Amino acid sequence: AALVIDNGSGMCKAGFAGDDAPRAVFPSIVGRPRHQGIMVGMGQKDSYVGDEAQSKRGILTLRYPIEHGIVTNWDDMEKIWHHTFYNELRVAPEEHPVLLTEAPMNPKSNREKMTQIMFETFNVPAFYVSIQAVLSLYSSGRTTGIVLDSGDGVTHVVPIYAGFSLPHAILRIDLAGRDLTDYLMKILSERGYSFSTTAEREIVRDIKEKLCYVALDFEQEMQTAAQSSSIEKSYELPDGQVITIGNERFRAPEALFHPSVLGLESAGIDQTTYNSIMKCDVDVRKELYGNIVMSGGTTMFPGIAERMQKEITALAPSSMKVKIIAPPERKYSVWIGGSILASLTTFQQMWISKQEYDESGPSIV
Amino acid sequence: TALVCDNGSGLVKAGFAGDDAPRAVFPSIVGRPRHQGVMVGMGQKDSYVGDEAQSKRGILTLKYPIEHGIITNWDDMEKIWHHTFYNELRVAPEEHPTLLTEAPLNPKANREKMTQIMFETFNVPAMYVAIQAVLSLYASGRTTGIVLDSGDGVTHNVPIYEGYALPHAIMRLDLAGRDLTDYLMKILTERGYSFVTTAEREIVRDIKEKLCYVALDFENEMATAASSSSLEKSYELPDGQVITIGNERFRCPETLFQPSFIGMESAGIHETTYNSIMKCDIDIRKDLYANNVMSGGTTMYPGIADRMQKEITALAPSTMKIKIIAPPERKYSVWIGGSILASLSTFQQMWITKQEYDEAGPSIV
Amino acid sequence: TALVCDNGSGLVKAGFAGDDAPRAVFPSIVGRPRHQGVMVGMGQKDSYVGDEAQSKRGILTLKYPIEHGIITNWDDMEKIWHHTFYNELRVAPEEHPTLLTEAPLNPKANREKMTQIMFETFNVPAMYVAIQAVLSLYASGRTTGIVLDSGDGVTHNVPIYEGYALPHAIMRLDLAGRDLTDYLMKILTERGYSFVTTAEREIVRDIKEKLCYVALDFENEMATAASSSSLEKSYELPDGQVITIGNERFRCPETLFQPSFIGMESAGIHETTYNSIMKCDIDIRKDLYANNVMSGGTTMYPGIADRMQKEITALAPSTMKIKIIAPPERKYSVWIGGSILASLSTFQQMWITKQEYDEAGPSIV
Repeated sequence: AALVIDNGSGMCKAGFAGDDAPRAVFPSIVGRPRHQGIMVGMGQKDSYVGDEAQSKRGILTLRYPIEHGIVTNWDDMEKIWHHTFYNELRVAPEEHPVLLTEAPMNPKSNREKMTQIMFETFNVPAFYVSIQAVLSLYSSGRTTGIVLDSGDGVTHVVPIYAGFSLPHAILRIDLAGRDLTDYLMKILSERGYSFSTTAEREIVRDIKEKLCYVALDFEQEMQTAAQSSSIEKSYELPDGQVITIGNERFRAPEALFHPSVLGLESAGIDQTTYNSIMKCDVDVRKELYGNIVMSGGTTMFPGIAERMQKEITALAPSSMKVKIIAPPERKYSVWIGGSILASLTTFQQMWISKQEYDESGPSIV
Repeated sequence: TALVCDNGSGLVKAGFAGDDAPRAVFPSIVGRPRHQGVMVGMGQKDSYVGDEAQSKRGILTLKYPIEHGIITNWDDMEKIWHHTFYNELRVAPEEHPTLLTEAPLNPKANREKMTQIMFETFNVPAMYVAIQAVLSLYASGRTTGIVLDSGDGVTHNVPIYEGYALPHAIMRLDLAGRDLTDYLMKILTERGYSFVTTAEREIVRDIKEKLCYVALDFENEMATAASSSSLEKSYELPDGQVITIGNERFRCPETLFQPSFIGMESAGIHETTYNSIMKCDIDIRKDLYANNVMSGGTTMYPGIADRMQKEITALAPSTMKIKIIAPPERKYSVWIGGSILASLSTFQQMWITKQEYDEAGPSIV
Repeated sequence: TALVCDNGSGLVKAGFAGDDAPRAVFPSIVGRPRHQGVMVGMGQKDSYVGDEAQSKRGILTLKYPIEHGIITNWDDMEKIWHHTFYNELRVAPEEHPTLLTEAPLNPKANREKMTQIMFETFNVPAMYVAIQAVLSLYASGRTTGIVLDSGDGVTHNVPIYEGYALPHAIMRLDLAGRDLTDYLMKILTERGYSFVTTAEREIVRDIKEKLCYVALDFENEMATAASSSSLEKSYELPDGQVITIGNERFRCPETLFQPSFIGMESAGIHETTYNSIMKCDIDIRKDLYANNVMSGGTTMYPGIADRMQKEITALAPSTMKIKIIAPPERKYSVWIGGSILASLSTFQQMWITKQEYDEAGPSIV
């Protein structure tokens, strides 16, 4: 069996081929102690990763090596893998073929460098890197389909026509699920809401998942949040404070459709789907319109598929078959696409061998 | 004409849109009697607000209804809002548009409850609630910049473009006036003294205003404390005890920069500025740095602005062009910003009418 | 081999490491005769420490070196420790490594002066000072949680994250087993008594230990007082005068919730936990709420466990798991926590020896 470790910018999932559920899902945080000391519990080890590092903030300085699905620190990315193998899955890298992923339009060298570390420090018998949207599409059982990830890290639209990405429309918005939790962490303050420590900011992340939704029409909604507490839903903060959450419930996800409320004059996810589709050839366009598959964590918000269905209908011809497909598992599809791909018998000759690595080297991909 | 009323955690400032400088300026206290005794020529009185709360404190227990930026208790807020019109300002609410202030970037219900009680209990013909740090930018007479509004409860770094915050960088830290006095209280007990009543905690709170200062460099200041008595500043503690305060006098107000000093897991104010700005869009940052503005209570310390220039420039890349402004009037800046804006002809349309309450209801804004 | 010695404001607890219960328990009092008082049977004597000074207190000038956890006088402190070694433990300090305790807020200089004295006069091979309540969490066998260290002379709340206490949450209350011993003395004087001669000024301390309880439902228990049933419980005095103490019995530990009984405007124990867990970080709150441990001389009174259970569940709202843990040992846990830590197989690398001490000087500890 052969592993899959999808390098989320904030959420890394590991496991094998064949498993339906991702085996090792954790906060993709490298933690190092603020004063490394002689003993156990006292901050002893030069790096932690996951839920351990997460509670241990109080002793650590936390890092996210992966920014916008582009691994901006390798000396930390490595040591995540060294925990992901030995501490999560509790296995030795040199035994299992590994499948690991990439954010679309990855600068080749950065791929080649993942390719380097995997076979060199990690000595894994085989490897293959894989595009995030394209695996999530495989977890719908499709070849064809324009896909739009919105994860923790970065938001990415790809014209996947028949199992191939068409680069020229692979659009990115760098406002995402992190900057959405942030979008909430802005707008709760003059009800005295306290989100400012990483603990508090965690709590605002939870509220984003649980209560925040995409209104079907923003302005109409607002006036219902004015007229009635219909929107207004209470929540007990971990200390015990019965708070109530209202407009922010629909205002927080809406940065995906209006990047402007964050402060980025970028096209909304809808506008960006459309603009990716037109940037493809006329016949590619038809299926893309009918097979828009949502992926990632930030595509979870109640409202989002029905809303995308509304707006892309306004944006396309009246007689154009707009059709959204969203996985209930979309925070994990990118991993599922790994596990499926590694288990695909057909694909056993498609892995990067240790042989090719040592005859031909990192550049071959 | 209109009234503007800055509700602090600790000081509540109010007056008529039109003047330069506020009329009602009182502590945000609601006291309550500790024994059935008759006041000299009064009814026993159920509670005491502001000033008579302050003087009769001994036979009392004093609650402040605003903690850390949050209005927490809502009855005790009414008693404050009452004590403005019908006690301090000598006015009847229905005569006046009123304006109040709030903690950078709002949702709804706490403002609903503010808006509600205004139009119903008091019957003010109009209300507007406007942002506390953003109103200090209005007092500073510009658009863009980063504010540090730190009163009793809650500090705020607020970066601003156009009239509004670039809010994703508005770090709170609830490290501010109150816990700064708690430090002075401890470091004088440490010094060999004691304090018991809250009146005595006022006398501590007070030595903080008169004797506590911010060095440009802590390490050299600890050195000059260790060299000469020069820093020791005595003061007659009301009873008698002309007490000496030396290295403490900086070792308390330092706490913004070092929470380590009280023993809290926060990084210092100096750094939080850099991180908020790093969290923001990258070139407009230049304007933000160029207008770092300060406001509130705990910002009054002798030396804090020039030190923010030592500190923030060592954090930021050297060519950053940082400029800290901190109004000499700074306790009242949110109100100066308020009076003028409330009195502004192009803004007269933005006020919330009585009418919009009776039709649309509390969540107007 | 090693020794542990714990310095209360009333009692010193010494012994060896790895013993369950203290080998030397002696009162922190140093008495000088007020005459050249020839004890017919001994020669002239200089200072009496503890038990001899306590049996002969009449002829003396008694004084306590450790006032409210802090050391105010080092002369008396030193002769106490020579006494701890050569007389009480009967040891030669240069072969037997020593461990000591300190107040939760103890100054650097204080810690260093006890490290100066331990090496430079006594010549111990290795010495440790630890931090009082934090060691009671080590007697409770955990790294994180909040400890209510309430003694003969000092009440404290200490939240420790993974070894590090966070002092902003570390509350302190100079009203404890002493303020309460004398508070028993007075409430009996008009119960109808005159604790006149010297053993009565001490049997009032004894009746405190023997009969006191922190009654749960204190209010209806006031009606139980008024309904005078067989809560009335006589005791024989050092003579035969049966004193019946029934109501004040509980109506004295009651002062730990309401300092108004003695004339302090300060908050009670329970609140001071809530405020601590409050001034602390928000994700950590949960641990603290779930690991709230009492230790020390005031905590011995029954029902105090039940009491903090229901008190903080009323104060802190309702998604939370609360757990107050009161050990059967608790009046020595600060020592038990030193002893077992000292003997730990991983602790030898915290035994700060003379080698480190001479080269680095006092600032090594």
